This record gives sequence, structure tokens and C-alpha cells, in this order.
Amino acid sequence: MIVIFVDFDYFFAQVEEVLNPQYKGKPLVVCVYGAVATANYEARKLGVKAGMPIIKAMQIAPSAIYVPMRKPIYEAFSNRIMNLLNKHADKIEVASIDEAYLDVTNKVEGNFENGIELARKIKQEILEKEKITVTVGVAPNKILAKIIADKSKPNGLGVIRPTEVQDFLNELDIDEIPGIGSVLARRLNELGIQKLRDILSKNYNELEKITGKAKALYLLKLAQNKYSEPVENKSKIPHGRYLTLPYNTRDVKVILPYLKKAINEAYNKVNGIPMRITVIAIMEDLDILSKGKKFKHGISIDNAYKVAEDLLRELLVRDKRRNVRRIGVKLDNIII
DNA sequence: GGGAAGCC
DNA sequence: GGCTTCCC
Repeated sequence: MIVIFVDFDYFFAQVEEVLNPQYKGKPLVVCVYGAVATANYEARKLGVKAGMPIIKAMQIAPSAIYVPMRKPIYEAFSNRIMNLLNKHADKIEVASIDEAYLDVTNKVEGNFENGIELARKIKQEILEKEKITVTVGVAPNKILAKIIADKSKPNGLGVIRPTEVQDFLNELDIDEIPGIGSVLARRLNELGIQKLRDILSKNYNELEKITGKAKALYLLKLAQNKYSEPVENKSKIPHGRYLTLPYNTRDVKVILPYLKKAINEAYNKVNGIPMRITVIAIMEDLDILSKGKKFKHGISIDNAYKVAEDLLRELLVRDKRRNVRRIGVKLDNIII
């Protein structure tokens, strides 16, 4: 398997800089309501990092611009670029607006050197046609392609050939294993294991008592290099809309038209078929009821109306007391 | 099943 | 926020 993984570099801020060239070179930070969304690198070198209150941002980065978040344009860019990547790939799994996994194995016919050259070609094209720069990792499975991409930011072309895999898998701190953030890392680092391969010479059972059977297994077959969940033709990008009701009703014969309109425009922002539908509702006190059903086969818009109606009715059966103010729908797990 | 708690 | 695992 040859997996080329593409992650867009500080995306939002860069869509900005492309749109406003006079942002390029001076700190530019993007906001969500207020807190930091993305942030370019001239702004990074000053202590500006995602999720922090704009407060700290300004106090440590005063020469910085501060724009609001225009998501629709970013989604425009990510859409154009995903379509770029869809042409050089045999299979593509869209993980987010930011990132894609391409199985390009038949495209370079099993030849890793040709895969690397292809990644080069991809970068060149993305930057030529949309002035955007990406950080790429090339590897035999998804996880390593990613680990080497995150290790190759910014504007990088990371690389782990089959020859290198085992070696890499050795020298690899536990905290650099996606799915282990800060606390599990602290525990294992403080309870024995410092690096991935150290997991092998343990008792496994009392590793599950720290992580859970699943994630422990995953850590194994990764330490064993027995990992190869393949690249699926899917988008994990959520698509859905919320609509406010005239008053605070609690009656399906009023909500239904508003839910059916939420669905229609969620089912229109999506190319492909969803495997999950989630009905969401903001109650009187803004309390939110989330409730979704999964479908191994795709869900048609027509059957989506009925399934949603049932999800809703089931929600209102869960509440009985309060009424509904807003109505919402999310469509997930998308086959393409 | 599904609300609650903890970990990305 | 969303995914799991806990726990009723």
C-alpha cells in the first residue's frame, strides 16, 4: 500500500492571506465565537495557538490582524482542492476540510519512488492552481503517513519507505501515537513505557486497564507493524443545518416542516450518501438533545424524512416537559 | 438503551 | 464536540 496523506497548512489563515496578500508576512489570526481558530506562522512565533482566548492572543501578539471566520470560503477552497486530489488517487478518504488520505497504489503501480514523485507533482499543482501550500506525508499505511506529515510541517514532504517502517516504529515516543494525547502519555511514561516498541515487552492485560482493550490492541498491531486499515472512499466531513422555529413549539405538526427543510439543505450540501443521520434540537433553556441513527447502507432523502421524523418524535418522548426552539440535522459518514 | 465521566 | 467505556 502507498498512502499519500495531505494536511493543509494552518488552513483558514492561509485562505485569508491568499485573499488578502497584504496579510502575508505579518501576524494574522482567525477567530470563532471569542477564541482563536487558526493562526499563520508569523503569528505563531509570538505564542499564538489555536483555541486560546483572543485575550491572550492580543496581549502576546498586538501587531497581529484579527479577522472573523468566514467558513463558506474555506469550504470553497477545500472543495476545489479535494477535487484536485481526487484525480491523482485510486481511493480518497476525506478526514476533514484540512486533510485527505489518497491510496495511489495502482497509480504508481506499487512503486514508492514514483509515489514520492507523485506527491511532489501534487504539491506543485495545488500551489500552482490555488496558491495554497500543504504538508504531505508518504508511507505504507495511513497512520504513518500522518505521523510523518505532522513531523514534516510546514510545507513539508515527509517520507517513510517500507525499508524504514520497522525502524521508525522503534524510535517513536508514545506521545506521538495519535489516539494518545497527554494523560495516557503521562501514565505510560510514568508507569513504564516510553516508546512504542516497549509495549511489546509488557503484559498487555494491564495495558488495557489503562487504555481499554481496543486502543491497546491497536497499539499492539501498530507496534507489531500489523496495521493496515485501508483508505476508504469516504468523507468524514459533517454536513447539516439548523433552523429557528417561529415560537417555542413542541408539536411535530409544526416542527416537521422546519425539520424537513433542515434536511433538504443538509442533503444538498452533500455530494454522496450518508450513513448517519443525527437530529439535534435546542430546547427552551437552550438545552440540546442530540439523537442519531446509523445506516450500513446509504439513506435516501425520502427515507431520511421519515427516519428523522421518528428520531424527533423519540426525542420529544425523551423530554415530555420542555418545548423546542431551534431544530437541527447533521449528516455524517459519507460514501463516495 | 442511554446518561454520566474521562480521555483526543 | 465526539468517541468509548463505565454504570444504572
